Amino acid sequence: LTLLKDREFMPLRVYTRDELRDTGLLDYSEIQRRNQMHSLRFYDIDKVV
Amino acid sequence: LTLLKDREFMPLRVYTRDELRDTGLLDYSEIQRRNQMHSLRFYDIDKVV
Amino acid sequence: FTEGIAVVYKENIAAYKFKATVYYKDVIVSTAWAGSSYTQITNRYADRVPIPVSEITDTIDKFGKCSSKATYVRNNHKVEAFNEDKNPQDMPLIASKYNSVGSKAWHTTNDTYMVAGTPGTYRTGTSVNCIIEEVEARSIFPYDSFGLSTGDIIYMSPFFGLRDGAYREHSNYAMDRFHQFEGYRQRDLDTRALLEPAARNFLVTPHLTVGWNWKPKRTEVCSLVKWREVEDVVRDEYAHNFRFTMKTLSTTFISETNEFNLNQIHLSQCVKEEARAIINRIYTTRYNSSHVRT
Amino acid sequence: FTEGIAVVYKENIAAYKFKATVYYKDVIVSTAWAGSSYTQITNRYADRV
Amino acid sequence: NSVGSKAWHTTNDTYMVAGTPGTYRTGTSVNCIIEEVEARSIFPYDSFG
Amino acid sequence: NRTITTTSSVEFAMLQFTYDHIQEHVNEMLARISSSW
Amino acid sequence: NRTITTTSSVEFAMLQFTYDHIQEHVNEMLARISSSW
Repeated sequence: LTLLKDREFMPLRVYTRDELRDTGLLDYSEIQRRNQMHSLRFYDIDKVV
Repeated sequence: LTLLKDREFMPLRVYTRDELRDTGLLDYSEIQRRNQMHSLRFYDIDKVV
Repeated sequence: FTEGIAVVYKENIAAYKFKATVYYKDVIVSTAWAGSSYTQITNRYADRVPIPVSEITDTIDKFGKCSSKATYVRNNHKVEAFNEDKNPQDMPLIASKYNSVGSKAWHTTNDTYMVAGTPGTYRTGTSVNCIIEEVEARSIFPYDSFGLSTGDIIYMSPFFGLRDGAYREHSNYAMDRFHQFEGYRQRDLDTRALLEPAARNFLVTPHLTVGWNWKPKRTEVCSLVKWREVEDVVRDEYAHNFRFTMKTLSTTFISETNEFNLNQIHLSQCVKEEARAIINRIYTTRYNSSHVRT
Repeated sequence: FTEGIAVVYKENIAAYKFKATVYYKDVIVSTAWAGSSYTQITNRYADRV
Repeated sequence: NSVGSKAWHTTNDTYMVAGTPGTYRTGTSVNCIIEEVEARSIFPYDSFG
Repeated sequence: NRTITTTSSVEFAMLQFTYDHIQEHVNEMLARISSSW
Repeated sequence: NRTITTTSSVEFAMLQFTYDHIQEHVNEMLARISSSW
Protein backbone atom coordinates (compact mmCIF):
# COMPACT_ATOMS: atom_id res chain seq x y z
CA LEU A 1 0.00 0.00 0.00
CA THR A 2 1.50 3.29 -1.19
CA LEU A 3 0.76 6.66 0.42
CA LEU A 4 -0.53 9.81 -1.25
CA LYS A 5 2.22 12.36 -1.80
CA ASP A 6 2.15 16.05 -0.97
CA ARG A 7 0.85 18.49 -3.57
CA GLU A 8 0.94 22.29 -3.66
CA PHE A 9 -1.78 24.19 -5.50
CA MET A 10 -0.87 27.42 -7.31
CA PRO A 11 -3.15 30.47 -7.49
CA LEU A 12 -4.07 30.22 -11.17
CA ARG A 13 -6.03 33.13 -12.64
CA VAL A 14 -7.13 33.11 -16.27
CA TYR A 15 -7.56 36.92 -16.27
CA THR A 16 -6.22 39.42 -13.77
CA ARG A 17 -8.05 42.47 -12.44
CA ASP A 18 -6.16 44.66 -14.92
CA GLU A 19 -7.10 42.43 -17.86
CA LEU A 20 -10.72 42.53 -16.73
CA ARG A 21 -10.55 46.34 -16.56
CA ASP A 22 -9.05 46.57 -20.07
CA THR A 23 -11.97 45.35 -22.21
CA GLY A 24 -13.69 48.69 -22.85
CA LEU A 25 -13.02 51.30 -25.48
CA LEU A 26 -12.63 54.29 -23.13
CA ASP A 27 -11.97 54.72 -19.42
CA TYR A 28 -13.79 57.70 -17.93
CA SER A 29 -11.18 58.35 -15.25
CA GLU A 30 -8.32 58.11 -17.76
CA ILE A 31 -9.94 60.57 -20.18
CA GLN A 32 -10.74 62.92 -17.31
CA ARG A 33 -7.25 62.79 -15.82
CA ARG A 34 -5.67 63.48 -19.20
CA ASN A 35 -8.11 66.13 -20.44
CA GLN A 36 -8.82 68.18 -17.33
CA MET A 37 -5.27 69.58 -17.36
CA HIS A 38 -5.49 70.90 -20.92
CA SER A 39 -5.39 74.46 -19.58
CA LEU A 40 -2.43 73.60 -17.36
CA ARG A 41 -0.57 71.92 -20.22
CA PHE A 42 -1.12 74.42 -23.03
CA TYR A 43 -1.64 77.74 -21.25
CA ASP A 44 0.01 79.88 -18.57
CA ILE A 45 -2.76 80.29 -16.00
CA ASP A 46 -0.58 82.08 -13.44
CA LYS A 47 0.51 85.20 -15.35
CA VAL A 48 -1.75 88.26 -15.15
CA VAL A 49 -2.02 90.97 -17.81
CA LEU B 1 -10.03 2.44 11.20
CA THR B 2 -11.51 5.90 11.80
CA LEU B 3 -14.01 7.56 9.47
CA LEU B 4 -13.76 10.96 7.81
CA LYS B 5 -15.92 13.55 9.55
CA ASP B 6 -18.33 15.99 7.95
CA ARG B 7 -17.04 19.38 6.84
CA GLU B 8 -18.91 22.47 5.65
CA PHE B 9 -17.25 24.87 3.22
CA MET B 10 -17.96 28.60 3.53
CA PRO B 11 -18.29 30.94 0.53
CA LEU B 12 -15.04 32.86 1.03
CA ARG B 13 -14.51 35.91 -1.20
CA VAL B 14 -11.34 37.96 -0.96
CA TYR B 15 -13.03 40.97 -2.64
CA THR B 16 -16.73 41.58 -3.14
CA ARG B 17 -18.37 43.06 -6.23
CA ASP B 18 -18.53 46.44 -4.49
CA GLU B 19 -14.84 46.35 -3.58
CA LEU B 20 -14.01 45.45 -7.18
CA ARG B 21 -16.13 48.40 -8.38
CA ASP B 22 -14.37 50.81 -5.98
CA THR B 23 -10.85 50.87 -7.43
CA GLY B 24 -11.24 53.77 -9.87
CA LEU B 25 -10.93 57.48 -9.30
CA LEU B 26 -14.31 58.49 -10.74
CA ASP B 27 -17.55 56.67 -11.54
CA TYR B 28 -19.27 58.01 -14.65
CA SER B 29 -22.77 57.13 -13.45
CA GLU B 30 -22.16 58.69 -10.03
CA ILE B 31 -20.86 61.96 -11.49
CA GLN B 32 -23.75 62.05 -13.95
CA ARG B 33 -26.40 61.34 -11.32
CA ARG B 34 -25.02 64.05 -9.05
CA ASN B 35 -24.30 66.70 -11.68
CA GLN B 36 -27.27 66.42 -14.04
CA MET B 37 -29.59 67.84 -11.38
CA HIS B 38 -27.55 71.01 -10.85
CA SER B 39 -30.35 73.06 -12.41
CA LEU B 40 -32.92 71.29 -10.24
CA ARG B 41 -30.86 71.82 -7.09
CA PHE B 42 -29.81 75.44 -7.49
CA TYR B 43 -32.52 76.98 -9.67
CA ASP B 44 -36.31 77.22 -9.83
CA ILE B 45 -37.09 75.78 -13.26
CA ASP B 46 -40.89 75.86 -12.80
CA LYS B 47 -41.55 79.59 -12.27
CA VAL B 48 -42.17 81.72 -15.36
CA VAL B 49 -41.45 85.44 -15.64
CA PHE C 1 2.85 21.54 14.35
CA THR C 2 2.43 24.87 16.14
CA GLU C 3 -0.87 26.28 17.35
CA GLY C 4 -1.49 30.01 17.51
CA ILE C 5 -3.52 33.00 16.38
CA ALA C 6 -3.29 34.59 12.94
CA VAL C 7 -4.60 37.66 11.14
CA VAL C 8 -4.69 37.48 7.34
CA TYR C 9 -4.10 40.68 5.37
CA LYS C 10 -4.92 41.31 1.72
CA GLU C 11 -3.86 44.12 -0.57
CA ASN C 12 -6.02 47.24 -0.33
CA ILE C 13 -7.46 47.91 -3.79
CA ALA C 14 -9.98 50.59 -2.81
CA ALA C 15 -9.51 54.32 -3.27
CA TYR C 16 -8.79 56.57 -0.30
CA LYS C 17 -12.03 58.42 0.40
CA PHE C 18 -12.38 61.67 2.33
CA LYS C 19 -14.71 64.66 2.40
CA ALA C 20 -14.06 68.16 1.11
CA THR C 21 -16.03 71.29 0.24
CA VAL C 22 -16.17 73.16 -3.06
CA TYR C 23 -16.78 76.91 -3.20
CA TYR C 24 -17.65 78.40 -6.58
CA LYS C 25 -19.88 80.98 -8.26
CA ASP C 26 -22.10 80.24 -11.26
CA VAL C 27 -21.71 83.18 -13.66
CA ILE C 28 -24.33 83.00 -16.43
CA VAL C 29 -24.46 85.71 -19.12
CA SER C 30 -27.62 85.60 -21.25
CA THR C 31 -28.07 87.65 -24.44
CA ALA C 32 -31.65 87.99 -25.69
CA TRP C 33 -32.96 89.51 -28.92
CA ALA C 34 -36.34 91.16 -28.41
CA GLY C 35 -38.32 90.70 -31.61
CA SER C 36 -41.72 91.60 -32.99
CA SER C 37 -43.83 89.11 -31.02
CA TYR C 38 -41.18 86.98 -29.30
CA THR C 39 -37.87 87.00 -27.46
CA GLN C 40 -34.98 84.80 -28.58
CA ILE C 41 -31.94 83.88 -26.48
CA THR C 42 -29.04 84.26 -28.92
CA ASN C 43 -26.35 83.34 -26.39
CA ARG C 44 -25.90 81.99 -22.89
CA TYR C 45 -22.37 81.74 -21.51
CA ALA C 46 -22.24 79.81 -18.26
CA ASP C 47 -19.04 79.66 -16.25
CA ARG C 48 -17.93 78.45 -12.83
CA VAL C 49 -15.49 80.74 -11.03
CA PRO C 50 -13.82 80.23 -7.63
CA ILE C 51 -14.53 82.01 -4.37
CA PRO C 52 -11.17 83.39 -3.15
CA VAL C 53 -10.12 82.18 0.28
CA SER C 54 -10.12 85.72 1.67
CA GLU C 55 -13.82 85.93 0.85
CA ILE C 56 -14.45 82.46 2.30
CA THR C 57 -12.59 82.89 5.58
CA ASP C 58 -13.78 86.48 6.09
CA THR C 59 -17.42 86.35 5.05
CA ILE C 60 -18.75 82.81 4.65
CA ASP C 61 -17.15 81.30 7.75
CA LYS C 62 -17.73 84.57 9.65
CA PHE C 63 -21.31 85.59 8.82
CA GLY C 64 -22.61 82.84 6.53
CA LYS C 65 -22.99 85.20 3.57
CA CYS C 66 -21.49 85.46 0.10
CA SER C 67 -20.83 88.61 -1.91
CA SER C 68 -22.97 89.13 -4.99
CA LYS C 69 -19.94 90.21 -7.06
CA ALA C 70 -17.70 87.61 -8.70
CA THR C 71 -14.04 88.55 -9.08
CA TYR C 72 -11.89 86.05 -10.96
CA VAL C 73 -9.24 85.70 -13.66
CA ARG C 74 -9.99 84.62 -17.22
CA ASN C 75 -7.66 84.82 -20.21
CA ASN C 76 -5.01 86.14 -17.78
CA HIS C 77 -7.16 89.23 -17.09
CA LYS C 78 -8.85 90.20 -13.83
CA VAL C 79 -12.53 89.98 -14.75
CA GLU C 80 -15.63 90.76 -12.69
CA ALA C 81 -19.37 90.12 -12.78
CA PHE C 82 -22.37 91.46 -10.87
CA ASN C 83 -25.63 89.65 -10.18
CA GLU C 84 -28.43 91.40 -12.08
CA ASP C 85 -25.85 94.07 -13.01
CA LYS C 86 -26.54 95.92 -9.76
CA ASN C 87 -24.50 97.09 -6.80
CA PRO C 88 -22.84 94.22 -4.91
CA GLN C 89 -24.41 92.88 -1.73
CA ASP C 90 -23.77 90.07 0.76
CA MET C 91 -26.53 87.52 0.41
CA PRO C 92 -27.23 84.74 2.91
CA LEU C 93 -26.38 81.15 2.02
CA ILE C 94 -29.57 79.09 1.98
CA ALA C 95 -29.79 75.30 1.94
CA SER C 96 -30.95 73.52 -1.20
CA LYS C 97 -34.37 71.92 -1.26
CA TYR C 98 -32.66 68.55 -1.85
CA ASN C 99 -30.38 68.71 1.20
CA SER C 100 -30.65 65.08 2.24
CA VAL C 101 -27.96 63.36 4.30
CA GLY C 102 -24.34 63.71 3.23
CA SER C 103 -24.60 65.60 -0.06
CA LYS C 104 -25.57 69.12 1.01
CA ALA C 105 -25.32 72.44 -0.80
CA TRP C 106 -26.01 76.06 0.17
CA HIS C 107 -26.65 78.68 -2.51
CA THR C 108 -27.82 82.30 -2.64
CA THR C 109 -29.98 82.69 -5.77
CA ASN C 110 -32.86 80.63 -7.15
CA ASP C 111 -33.34 82.92 -10.16
CA THR C 112 -31.45 83.58 -13.37
CA TYR C 113 -31.42 87.16 -14.65
CA MET C 114 -32.08 88.10 -18.26
CA VAL C 115 -33.66 91.08 -20.02
CA ALA C 116 -35.24 91.44 -23.45
CA GLY C 117 -35.47 95.15 -24.28
CA THR C 118 -37.31 97.05 -26.97
CA PRO C 119 -38.13 95.06 -30.13
CA GLY C 120 -35.12 95.22 -32.43
CA THR C 121 -32.19 95.30 -29.99
CA TYR C 122 -29.96 92.87 -28.14
CA ARG C 123 -29.86 92.95 -24.35
CA THR C 124 -27.37 91.20 -22.07
CA GLY C 125 -28.02 90.03 -18.53
CA THR C 126 -25.94 88.39 -15.84
CA SER C 127 -26.46 86.01 -12.93
CA VAL C 128 -24.13 85.14 -10.08
CA ASN C 129 -24.90 82.22 -7.77
CA CYS C 130 -22.65 81.46 -4.81
CA ILE C 131 -22.64 77.67 -4.41
CA ILE C 132 -21.02 75.79 -1.52
CA GLU C 133 -21.25 72.00 -1.81
CA GLU C 134 -20.01 69.26 0.49
CA VAL C 135 -18.44 66.72 -1.88
CA GLU C 136 -16.84 63.31 -1.49
CA ALA C 137 -13.20 63.31 -2.50
CA ARG C 138 -11.45 60.21 -3.75
CA SER C 139 -7.80 59.38 -4.36
CA ILE C 140 -5.95 56.29 -5.59
CA PHE C 141 -2.32 55.22 -5.38
CA PRO C 142 0.17 56.88 -5.43
CA TYR C 143 -2.16 59.61 -4.06
CA ASP C 144 -0.92 62.54 -6.14
CA SER C 145 -4.38 63.74 -7.26
CA PHE C 146 -7.97 63.43 -6.15
CA GLY C 147 -11.29 63.59 -7.95
CA LEU C 148 -14.46 65.13 -6.58
CA SER C 149 -18.13 64.20 -6.65
CA THR C 150 -18.55 67.17 -9.01
CA GLY C 151 -16.27 65.48 -11.56
CA ASP C 152 -13.18 67.64 -11.06
CA ILE C 153 -9.63 66.29 -10.93
CA ILE C 154 -7.45 68.17 -8.44
CA TYR C 155 -3.84 67.67 -9.51
CA MET C 156 -2.52 67.87 -5.96
CA SER C 157 -2.01 65.14 -3.38
CA PRO C 158 -4.62 65.02 -0.58
CA PHE C 159 -1.70 65.15 1.88
CA PHE C 160 0.05 68.25 0.55
CA GLY C 161 0.67 70.70 3.35
CA LEU C 162 3.17 73.04 4.93
CA ARG C 163 4.45 71.07 7.95
CA ASP C 164 5.59 67.51 8.70
CA GLY C 165 7.44 67.22 5.39
CA ALA C 166 4.09 67.33 3.60
CA TYR C 167 5.35 70.14 1.34
CA ARG C 168 7.31 67.43 -0.53
CA GLU C 169 4.17 65.76 -1.88
CA HIS C 170 3.03 66.24 -5.47
CA SER C 171 1.37 69.39 -6.80
CA ASN C 172 0.73 70.55 -10.36
CA TYR C 173 -0.18 74.03 -9.09
CA ALA C 174 1.72 77.14 -8.10
CA MET C 175 2.28 77.70 -4.40
CA ASP C 176 0.16 80.87 -4.53
CA ARG C 177 -3.07 78.90 -5.08
CA PHE C 178 -2.56 76.83 -1.91
CA HIS C 179 -3.48 78.08 1.57
CA GLN C 180 -3.32 76.27 4.91
CA PHE C 181 -5.01 77.49 8.10
CA GLU C 182 -3.79 75.78 11.28
CA GLY C 183 -6.51 75.68 13.91
CA TYR C 184 -9.18 76.70 11.42
CA ARG C 185 -12.75 76.62 12.74
CA GLN C 186 -15.19 75.89 9.94
CA ARG C 187 -18.77 77.14 10.13
CA ASP C 188 -21.79 74.86 9.90
CA LEU C 189 -24.12 76.70 7.53
CA ASP C 190 -27.16 75.02 9.12
CA THR C 191 -26.58 75.45 12.87
CA ARG C 192 -24.73 78.75 12.22
CA ALA C 193 -22.09 77.60 14.73
CA LEU C 194 -18.35 77.20 14.34
CA LEU C 195 -16.98 73.66 14.29
CA GLU C 196 -13.91 72.46 16.16
CA PRO C 197 -10.42 73.64 15.16
CA ALA C 198 -8.59 71.61 12.52
CA ALA C 199 -5.90 72.35 9.94
CA ARG C 200 -7.56 73.03 6.60
CA ASN C 201 -6.07 73.21 3.12
CA PHE C 202 -7.52 75.51 0.47
CA LEU C 203 -6.70 75.40 -3.23
CA VAL C 204 -8.00 77.93 -5.76
CA THR C 205 -8.55 76.01 -8.98
CA PRO C 206 -9.38 78.18 -12.04
CA HIS C 207 -13.01 77.01 -11.78
CA LEU C 208 -13.55 76.42 -8.03
CA THR C 209 -11.95 76.46 -4.59
CA VAL C 210 -11.49 73.13 -2.83
CA GLY C 211 -11.13 72.97 0.92
CA TRP C 212 -10.34 69.87 2.95
CA ASN C 213 -9.15 69.17 6.47
CA TRP C 214 -5.51 68.12 6.39
CA LYS C 215 -4.47 64.71 7.70
CA PRO C 216 -1.02 63.10 7.46
CA LYS C 217 -0.38 60.41 4.89
CA ARG C 218 1.00 57.91 7.41
CA THR C 219 -2.29 57.57 9.32
CA GLU C 220 -4.84 57.57 6.48
CA VAL C 221 -3.63 55.33 3.64
CA CYS C 222 -2.48 51.73 3.97
CA SER C 223 -1.42 49.20 1.35
CA LEU C 224 -2.83 46.22 3.27
CA VAL C 225 -6.29 45.68 4.71
CA LYS C 226 -7.41 42.99 7.13
CA TRP C 227 -9.17 40.16 5.33
CA ARG C 228 -9.86 37.67 8.11
CA GLU C 229 -8.87 37.10 11.74
CA VAL C 230 -8.42 33.42 12.58
CA GLU C 231 -8.57 32.32 16.21
CA ASP C 232 -7.27 28.74 15.83
CA VAL C 233 -4.57 28.10 13.22
CA VAL C 234 -1.93 25.39 12.96
CA ARG C 235 1.53 26.06 11.55
CA ASP C 236 3.17 22.97 10.07
CA GLU C 237 6.78 22.53 8.98
CA TYR C 238 6.65 20.77 5.63
CA ALA C 239 9.84 20.40 3.61
CA HIS C 240 11.16 23.92 2.80
CA ASN C 241 7.79 25.58 3.54
CA PHE C 242 5.43 26.56 6.31
CA ARG C 243 1.76 25.65 6.12
CA PHE C 244 -1.05 27.44 7.95
CA THR C 245 -4.12 25.24 8.32
CA MET C 246 -7.31 27.02 9.38
CA LYS C 247 -10.00 24.44 10.05
CA THR C 248 -12.76 26.99 10.66
CA LEU C 249 -12.19 28.55 7.24
CA SER C 250 -11.23 25.27 5.51
CA THR C 251 -8.26 27.17 4.09
CA THR C 252 -4.55 26.29 4.01
CA PHE C 253 -1.98 28.99 3.30
CA ILE C 254 1.59 28.08 2.33
CA SER C 255 4.38 30.48 3.25
CA GLU C 256 8.15 30.17 3.18
CA THR C 257 10.21 29.36 6.25
CA ASN C 258 11.50 32.95 6.24
CA GLU C 259 9.81 35.88 7.88
CA PHE C 260 8.48 38.70 5.73
CA ASN C 261 9.74 42.20 6.48
CA LEU C 262 6.81 44.56 6.00
CA ASN C 263 9.29 47.41 5.46
CA GLN C 264 9.67 46.32 1.83
CA ILE C 265 6.01 47.30 1.28
CA HIS C 266 4.70 50.83 0.87
CA LEU C 267 2.50 52.22 3.63
CA SER C 268 2.53 49.14 5.87
CA GLN C 269 2.56 50.94 9.23
CA CYS C 270 -0.93 49.70 10.12
CA VAL C 271 -0.41 45.96 10.12
CA LYS C 272 1.89 45.60 13.13
CA GLU C 273 -0.25 47.41 15.69
CA GLU C 274 -3.62 46.45 14.20
CA ALA C 275 -2.70 42.76 14.32
CA ARG C 276 -1.20 43.18 17.80
CA ALA C 277 -4.50 44.58 19.09
CA ILE C 278 -6.59 41.92 17.34
CA ILE C 279 -4.36 39.07 18.51
CA ASN C 280 -4.29 40.39 22.08
CA ARG C 281 -8.08 40.57 22.16
CA ILE C 282 -8.39 37.05 20.73
CA TYR C 283 -5.88 35.67 23.22
CA THR C 284 -7.45 37.37 26.24
CA THR C 285 -10.92 36.20 25.24
CA ARG C 286 -10.13 32.60 24.25
CA TYR C 287 -6.67 31.32 25.27
CA ASN C 288 -6.23 33.31 28.49
CA SER C 289 -5.94 30.24 30.72
CA SER C 290 -5.32 27.30 28.36
CA HIS C 291 -2.19 28.38 26.47
CA VAL C 292 0.72 30.81 26.72
CA ARG C 293 2.43 32.94 24.09
CA THR C 294 5.73 31.87 22.51
CA PHE D 1 -1.64 7.72 -21.85
CA THR D 2 0.41 9.98 -24.13
CA GLU D 3 3.14 12.34 -22.96
CA GLY D 4 3.88 15.56 -24.79
CA ILE D 5 4.08 19.34 -24.72
CA ALA D 6 1.08 21.66 -24.71
CA VAL D 7 0.36 25.38 -24.99
CA VAL D 8 -2.96 26.57 -23.56
CA TYR D 9 -4.70 29.50 -25.25
CA LYS D 10 -7.48 31.65 -23.83
CA GLU D 11 -9.76 34.14 -25.52
CA ASN D 12 -8.28 37.63 -25.88
CA ILE D 13 -10.59 40.06 -24.09
CA ALA D 14 -8.33 43.12 -24.17
CA ALA D 15 -8.64 46.01 -26.60
CA TYR D 16 -6.18 46.44 -29.45
CA LYS D 17 -3.89 49.29 -28.42
CA PHE D 18 -1.76 51.40 -30.75
CA LYS D 19 -0.36 54.92 -30.85
CA ALA D 20 -1.51 57.83 -33.00
CA THR D 21 -1.09 61.59 -33.14
CA VAL D 22 -3.78 64.29 -33.06
CA TYR D 23 -3.31 67.63 -34.82
CA TYR D 24 -5.75 70.40 -33.96
CA LYS D 25 -5.97 74.13 -33.31
CA ASP D 26 -7.64 75.68 -30.26
CA VAL D 27 -9.69 78.64 -31.50
CA ILE D 28 -10.92 80.75 -28.57
CA VAL D 29 -13.00 83.88 -29.20
CA SER D 30 -13.41 86.10 -26.13
CA THR D 31 -15.84 89.04 -25.97
CA ALA D 32 -15.24 91.52 -23.15
CA TRP D 33 -17.34 94.48 -22.03
CA ALA D 34 -15.18 97.31 -20.72
CA GLY D 35 -17.11 99.02 -17.94
CA SER D 36 -16.66 101.91 -15.54
CA SER D 37 -14.16 100.30 -13.15
CA TYR D 38 -14.05 96.70 -14.39
CA THR D 39 -13.98 94.43 -17.42
CA GLN D 40 -16.50 91.62 -17.85
CA ILE D 41 -16.14 88.67 -20.21
CA THR D 42 -19.61 88.35 -21.75
CA ASN D 43 -18.72 85.41 -24.01
CA ARG D 44 -15.96 82.92 -24.69
CA TYR D 45 -16.41 80.49 -27.57
CA ALA D 46 -13.77 77.78 -27.58
CA ASP D 47 -13.51 75.38 -30.49
CA ARG D 48 -11.11 72.70 -31.72
CA VAL D 49 -10.47 72.70 -35.46
CA ASN E 1 6.23 66.37 -21.43
CA SER E 2 6.97 63.26 -19.41
CA VAL E 3 7.38 59.85 -21.03
CA GLY E 4 4.78 58.68 -23.53
CA SER E 5 2.16 61.44 -23.38
CA LYS E 6 3.86 64.36 -25.13
CA ALA E 7 2.42 67.50 -26.69
CA TRP E 8 3.90 70.40 -28.67
CA HIS E 9 2.06 73.73 -28.89
CA THR E 10 2.79 77.24 -30.16
CA THR E 11 1.08 79.69 -27.77
CA ASN E 12 1.03 79.95 -23.99
CA ASP E 13 -1.20 83.05 -24.01
CA THR E 14 -4.86 83.72 -24.73
CA TYR E 15 -5.70 86.99 -26.46
CA MET E 16 -8.49 89.30 -25.35
CA VAL E 17 -9.05 93.06 -25.40
CA ALA E 18 -11.30 95.31 -23.32
CA GLY E 19 -11.62 98.65 -25.10
CA THR E 20 -12.97 102.00 -24.00
CA PRO E 21 -15.53 101.90 -21.17
CA GLY E 22 -18.95 101.31 -22.70
CA THR E 23 -18.16 99.08 -25.70
CA TYR E 24 -17.78 95.41 -26.49
CA ARG E 25 -14.48 94.13 -27.86
CA THR E 26 -13.78 90.71 -29.38
CA GLY E 27 -10.46 88.90 -29.38
CA THR E 28 -9.20 85.64 -30.81
CA SER E 29 -6.59 83.02 -29.97
CA VAL E 30 -5.24 80.19 -32.09
CA ASN E 31 -3.09 77.46 -30.54
CA CYS E 32 -1.60 74.73 -32.71
CA ILE E 33 -1.57 71.57 -30.59
CA ILE E 34 0.06 68.28 -31.60
CA GLU E 35 -0.40 65.46 -29.07
CA GLU E 36 0.81 61.88 -29.10
CA VAL E 37 -2.21 59.89 -27.95
CA GLU E 38 -2.90 56.23 -27.21
CA ALA E 39 -5.50 54.76 -29.53
CA ARG E 40 -7.67 51.84 -28.54
CA SER E 41 -9.98 49.56 -30.51
CA ILE E 42 -12.18 46.60 -29.61
CA PHE E 43 -13.78 43.86 -31.69
CA PRO E 44 -14.84 43.96 -34.48
CA TYR E 45 -12.33 46.83 -34.87
CA ASP E 46 -14.49 49.26 -36.83
CA SER E 47 -13.76 52.32 -34.66
CA PHE E 48 -11.14 53.49 -32.22
CA GLY E 49 -11.16 55.88 -29.29
CA ASN F 1 10.02 49.23 -2.10
CA ARG F 2 7.20 47.27 -3.74
CA THR F 3 3.53 46.38 -3.34
CA ILE F 4 1.80 43.05 -2.72
CA THR F 5 -0.71 41.85 -5.33
CA THR F 6 -3.47 39.56 -4.07
CA THR F 7 -5.40 37.17 -6.29
CA SER F 8 -9.19 37.31 -6.43
CA SER F 9 -9.76 33.71 -5.34
CA VAL F 10 -8.94 31.63 -2.27
CA GLU F 11 -10.35 28.54 -4.01
CA PHE F 12 -6.78 27.22 -4.40
CA ALA F 13 -6.32 27.41 -0.62
CA MET F 14 -9.57 25.56 0.05
CA LEU F 15 -8.41 22.96 -2.47
CA GLN F 16 -5.14 22.73 -0.56
CA PHE F 17 -6.95 22.24 2.74
CA THR F 18 -9.23 19.56 1.30
CA TYR F 19 -6.39 17.64 -0.35
CA ASP F 20 -4.29 17.85 2.82
CA HIS F 21 -7.19 16.52 4.90
CA ILE F 22 -8.09 13.63 2.60
CA GLN F 23 -4.43 12.78 2.05
CA GLU F 24 -3.54 12.74 5.75
CA HIS F 25 -6.57 10.66 6.73
CA VAL F 26 -6.19 8.13 3.92
CA ASN F 27 -2.47 7.82 4.65
CA GLU F 28 -3.12 7.11 8.32
CA MET F 29 -5.68 4.46 7.40
CA LEU F 30 -3.37 2.85 4.83
CA ALA F 31 -0.57 2.74 7.40
CA ARG F 32 -2.90 1.04 9.86
CA ILE F 33 -4.07 -1.52 7.28
CA SER F 34 -0.43 -2.30 6.53
CA SER F 35 0.63 -2.73 10.16
CA SER F 36 -2.33 -5.00 10.90
CA TRP F 37 -1.68 -7.05 7.77
CA ASN G 1 -37.71 43.78 3.96
CA ARG G 2 -34.22 42.96 2.68
CA THR G 3 -32.35 41.70 -0.38
CA ILE G 4 -30.34 38.53 -0.97
CA THR G 5 -26.67 38.92 -1.90
CA THR G 6 -25.16 36.12 -3.98
CA THR G 7 -21.44 35.37 -4.13
CA SER G 8 -19.64 35.25 -7.47
CA SER G 9 -18.37 31.69 -7.10
CA VAL G 10 -19.97 28.26 -6.68
CA GLU G 11 -16.49 26.72 -6.30
CA PHE G 12 -17.22 26.20 -2.59
CA ALA G 13 -20.28 24.13 -3.49
CA MET G 14 -18.34 21.99 -5.94
CA LEU G 15 -15.74 21.51 -3.21
CA GLN G 16 -18.55 20.46 -0.88
CA PHE G 17 -19.88 17.95 -3.40
CA THR G 18 -16.42 16.48 -4.01
CA TYR G 19 -15.59 16.17 -0.32
CA ASP G 20 -18.98 14.62 0.41
CA HIS G 21 -18.49 12.08 -2.37
CA ILE G 22 -14.95 11.07 -1.43
CA GLN G 23 -15.83 11.03 2.27
CA GLU G 24 -18.93 8.86 1.84
CA HIS G 25 -17.19 6.37 -0.44
CA VAL G 26 -14.05 6.06 1.68
CA ASN G 27 -16.17 5.69 4.82
CA GLU G 28 -18.20 2.87 3.28
CA MET G 29 -15.00 1.09 2.23
CA LEU G 30 -13.41 1.53 5.66
CA ALA G 31 -16.54 0.15 7.31
CA ARG G 32 -16.39 -2.88 5.03
CA ILE G 33 -12.69 -3.47 5.72
CA SER G 34 -13.45 -3.33 9.44
CA SER G 35 -16.38 -5.76 9.32
CA SER G 36 -14.41 -8.26 7.24
CA TRP G 37 -11.40 -7.97 9.55
